[PDB]
Amino acid sequence: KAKLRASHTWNPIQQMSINVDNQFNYVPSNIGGMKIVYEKSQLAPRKLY
Amino acid sequence: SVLTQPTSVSGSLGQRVTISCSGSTNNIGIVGASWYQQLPGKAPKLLVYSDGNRPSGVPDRFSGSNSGNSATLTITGLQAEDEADYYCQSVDPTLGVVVFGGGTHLTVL
Amino acid sequence: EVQLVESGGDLVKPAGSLRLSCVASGFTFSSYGMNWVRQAPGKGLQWVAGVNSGGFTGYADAVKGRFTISRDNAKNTVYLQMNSLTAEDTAVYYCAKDRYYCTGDYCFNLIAFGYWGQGTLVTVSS
Amino acid sequence: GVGISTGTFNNQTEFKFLENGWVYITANSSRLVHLNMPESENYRRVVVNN
Amino acid sequence: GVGISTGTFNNQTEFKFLENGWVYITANSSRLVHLNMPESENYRRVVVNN
Repeated sequence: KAKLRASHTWNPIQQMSINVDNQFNYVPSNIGGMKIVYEKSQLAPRKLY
Repeated sequence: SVLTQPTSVSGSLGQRVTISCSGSTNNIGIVGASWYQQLPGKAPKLLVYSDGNRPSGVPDRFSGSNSGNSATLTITGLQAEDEADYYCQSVDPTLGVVVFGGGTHLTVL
Repeated sequence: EVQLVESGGDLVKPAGSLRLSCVASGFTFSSYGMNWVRQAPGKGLQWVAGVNSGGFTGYADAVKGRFTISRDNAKNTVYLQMNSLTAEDTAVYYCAKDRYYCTGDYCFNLIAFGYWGQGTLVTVSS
Repeated sequence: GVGISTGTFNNQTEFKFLENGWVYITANSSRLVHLNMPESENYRRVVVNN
Repeated sequence: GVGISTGTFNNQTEFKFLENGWVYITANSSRLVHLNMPESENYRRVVVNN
């Protein structure tokens, strides 16, 4: 069970995205090669105090 | 794979100059040559693309063509600005190796 | 306008190693490949290596087993790592940009350098 | 029986949305598992000392 | 009245989630608007020719 986040600030926050650098970490190779790369989890900030 | 160029070529002011680069079906027969200009001790400058186009600001004096395994660079209305060294560049698609020519020195009379 | 600046030249022993760096600006760095082309003193231009957007590299047969090239698109920088140098490697190395937009594994089928840097000198001697 | 399948392969992920901004994430995973018979049928007490 | 305010300033965006993965987005916007009196009370018919 997960809770959908809410925007609390004017600025946008960090998000995980596919870019030209990491494009081919998420698709197979010509001979079927596959990999799964590590992804971060706590991208958005929250105020401690 | 290596490209072949004549060591030097000579022309007189106002005449037409031709520089020839020879390759193979593997390099120039698929991707035509691209021509570069190098003043003594300076970084090279691109003159004519593989398709005959020129970078912005290059005079129409410079032109190129491709026939079979050989390419040529034609300089028309030779001026004093053209005394330099010229190179032909092509890429081998079979091997994935970029190939330059040996270079040719241009003498203006 | 596109501008490139190199660095890293030095004198090393006939069996040492060295690393060079270029900094670029003025264009979509991730869209175009960057290449290392060298010129021995008094000789013609020679290609060394090239790297594309996703980290894919190509090396000439003269350096394929020794050298390594890398990028950092977040810093618009390209590096070349040379190992087991020999005297013949002595040359001024030029950093250049491709005219054509290629990103992934299937580059090196059409290359044409359209902008150039200033060059850095590599000397291999005792 | 011998020729009747006893289950279905499912490796989907479902995001069922609920009230008040809660999502019921149901992750299904299905694998084919290859098992060999053990080197021995007996339990062993093994000491490692490098 | 002269000294009674007639409204409240609100500039919040509320994401209210509904059944079946739908979100009710309510954008609230509040501004202070400065209005000068017009140059002339009259309607003008003006032609531009550059």
